[PDB]
Amino acid sequence: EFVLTSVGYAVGLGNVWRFPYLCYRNGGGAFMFPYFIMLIFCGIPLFFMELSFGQFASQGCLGVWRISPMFKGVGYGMMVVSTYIGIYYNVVICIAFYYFFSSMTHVLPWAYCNNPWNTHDCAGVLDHSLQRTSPSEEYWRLYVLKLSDDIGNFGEVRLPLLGCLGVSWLVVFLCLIRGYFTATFPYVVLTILFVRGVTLEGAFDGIMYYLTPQWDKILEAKVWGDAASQIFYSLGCAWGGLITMASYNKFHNNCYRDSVIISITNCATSVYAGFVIFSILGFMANHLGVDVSRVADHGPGLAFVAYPEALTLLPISPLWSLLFFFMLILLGLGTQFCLLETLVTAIVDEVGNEWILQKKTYVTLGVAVAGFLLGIPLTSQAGIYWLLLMDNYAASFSLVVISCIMCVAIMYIYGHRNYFQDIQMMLGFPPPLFFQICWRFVSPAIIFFILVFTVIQYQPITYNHYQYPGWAVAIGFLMALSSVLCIPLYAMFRLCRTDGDTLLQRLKNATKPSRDWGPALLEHRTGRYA
Ligand SMILES: C[C@@H](Oc1ccc(S(C)(=O)=O)cc1C(=O)N1C[C@@H]2C[C@]2(c2cc(C(F)(F)F)on2)C1)C(F)(F)F
Ligand SMILES: CC(C)CCC[C@@H](C)[C@H]1CC[C@H]2[C@@H]3CC=C4C[C@@H](O)CC[C@]4(C)[C@H]3CC[C@]12C
Ligand SMILES: CC(C)CCC[C@@H](C)[C@H]1CC[C@H]2[C@@H]3CC=C4C[C@@H](O)CC[C@]4(C)[C@H]3CC[C@]12C
Ligand SMILES: CC(C)CCC[C@@H](C)[C@H]1CC[C@H]2[C@@H]3CC=C4C[C@@H](O)CC[C@]4(C)[C@H]3CC[C@]12C
Ligand SMILES: [Cl-]
Ligand code: NA
Ligand code: NA
Repeated sequence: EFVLTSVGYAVGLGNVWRFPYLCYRNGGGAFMFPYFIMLIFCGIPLFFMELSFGQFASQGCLGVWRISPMFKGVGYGMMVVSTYIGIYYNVVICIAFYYFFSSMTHVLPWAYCNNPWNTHDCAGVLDHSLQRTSPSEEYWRLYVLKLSDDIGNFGEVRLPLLGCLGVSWLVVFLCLIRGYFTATFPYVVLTILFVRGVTLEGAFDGIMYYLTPQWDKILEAKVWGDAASQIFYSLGCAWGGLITMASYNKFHNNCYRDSVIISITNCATSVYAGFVIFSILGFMANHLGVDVSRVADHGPGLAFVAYPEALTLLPISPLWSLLFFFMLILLGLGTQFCLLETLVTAIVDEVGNEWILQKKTYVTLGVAVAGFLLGIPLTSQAGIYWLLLMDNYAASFSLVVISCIMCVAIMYIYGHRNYFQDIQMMLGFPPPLFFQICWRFVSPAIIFFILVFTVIQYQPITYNHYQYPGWAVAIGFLMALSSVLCIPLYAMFRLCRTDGDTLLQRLKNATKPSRDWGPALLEHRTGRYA
């Protein structure tokens, strides 16, 4: 609450790197209305539910499911999703390392078109064919990446990217064993890049495209599904680490205010970063003689094309570039540290024995080595196709499905009356009537309708937006299904060893709360728990 809401909880790579390119891909102004609609009704209530559920019983992601032991497969589905994110999230950081190390010059290498790697259609604003190209993304596409023409063309492994990835993983690991620039500063740099960028010629045309709604695309379930993914990704829902660090709070803590403040601050930061990004696109379209809708590419590297071009127009550009990329590195490292600490704690707690928890260093070393080896294919000539595949399939809508299943399990299996009496124990008042309504009828129905209309409107041979081959779509579907299949598969395991009779009483004996469910203190087990 105005202390940690700005040093973190709102600022990260999910606000300055993912939201701009998702918004640009999905239309720009046609993405804003579903974004706000699904923020108000479909993820402010769920953030509060997750925080209260974590804080009530002081348990992590696994072990909080004593409310209904049969549904423990929801906890394992968040570790599978977090494992996918933890692999490719540290490849975005190693790209920031590459730009940070390449800014230690007297002229920025992406400022002119006289470099040996530039084509004949380069066009800059400092110092023929069709569709003239800015110098900023030729550096990203022909020098940094050396992109190939297909996902099946592996090519050669890029040595500088591999070195930066190794450095990033070593830095992350060295802090797990032993252990300004947060709040204010991430906003000062953004304000500097925003004041310089609304004065340019053509910036207004990129702002109107960013805000003007398009009413012909509100009947598509794809846009609504993509808007739901970003809300849950940035807020941290269904990651698993939100419950773990909510369990350290005091019993009589006001998590309602914290949830509201954090949600609003995160939304404001995302929108402000979008304002910063979309002003540059208008200027690029103006001086390149193209339209704003087609000036750039709908890939995950929009932030590495627009941001370095803005820094080139500022006085003493290298000094600003160094600070910007150092800030990006720190922002990524904080989230990576949080995620890996949560994952290691969850792993050690489940396996816990006498040998384990005394060798926690070796588990941390094994996790870091395993995660470094899986990122090697993402540093080759076809590494951006794999990064886009794991960002659109592995963790896009599985988070929404898992959160919806958790909400349905808490309200309709445990009971809404019991949970409403539980919240009143922590706070002094019952939950607001708006939150009670947007917990039993609104959010589940909205998510259900989006999911149902996604598969009915499917099979157009068009929702495959990047023209991936046949096997890539199958691999993506396997990645997306490996996290939501942990929910029915664990239930089958639990139901095959629960003492009982034919499957009418075994269902009832497995969904009952455990004997040790409730507040985790003797002085707070008052009422229905004494
Ligand atoms: C829950 C995940 O956290 C984040 C998820 C996304 C972003 S993003 C897309 O905006 O870059 C930032 C954080 C993040 O770093 N957070 C730090 C701290 C866990 C988080 C948090 C903790 C709480 C609290 F209020 F419960 F304390 O509120 N937010 C969010 C995880 F912990 F697993 F990493
Ligand atoms: C041990 C876990 C935690 C992380 C692993 C860190 C190791 C594997 C890292 C640390 C620094 C890294 C090296 C740093 C620099 C280079 C130079 C580059 O031209 C080839 C890759 C290479 C040689 C990296 C390969 C892997 C490396 C040795
Ligand atoms: C088994 C029950 C409990 C859950 C339902 C699983 C199915 C129906 C859901 C869960 C996650 C969903 C997928 C998540 C992400 C994407 C990426 C998008 O580009 C195409 C649709 C696709 C592939 C979704 C289609 C349907 C999906 C596979
Ligand atoms: C596959 C993913 C999306 C999970 C699907 C579960 C959700 C979306 C479904 C399955 C069971 C359904 C609920 C079953 C019972 C009720 C009670 C009724 O008074 C209001 C509707 C409501 C609340 C339904 C709404 C949608 C629902 C919650
Ligand atoms: Cl966001
Ligand atoms: Na957050
Ligand atoms: Na952060």
